[PDB]
Amino acid sequence: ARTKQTARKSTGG
Amino acid sequence: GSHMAMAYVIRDEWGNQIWICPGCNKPDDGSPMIGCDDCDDWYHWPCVGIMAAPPEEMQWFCPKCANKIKKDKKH
Ligand SMILES: [Zn+2]
Ligand SMILES: [Zn+2]
Repeated sequence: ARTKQTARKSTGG
Repeated sequence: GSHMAMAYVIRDEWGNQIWICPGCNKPDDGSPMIGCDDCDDWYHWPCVGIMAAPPEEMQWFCPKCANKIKKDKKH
């Protein structure tokens, strides 16, 4: 379960 | 060439892969997405029923893949 957010700004992560 | 990406993936103007969630047909907004452990497709969390990130150690299969698996009663 590969979870990732394509974010250049994320809160917490 | 027609070979681009006949799947739920597009490229942006810079050339990054933007995954499209086959769940809603919406692209990634920079959102937490989950990849299946079989098809490696990328769905959004609220689109498959994920709310918190599971580890890569734990496997997960989407409604596509987990269905063929079935998860039969026999174990
Ligand atoms: Zn979605
Ligand atoms: Zn799958």
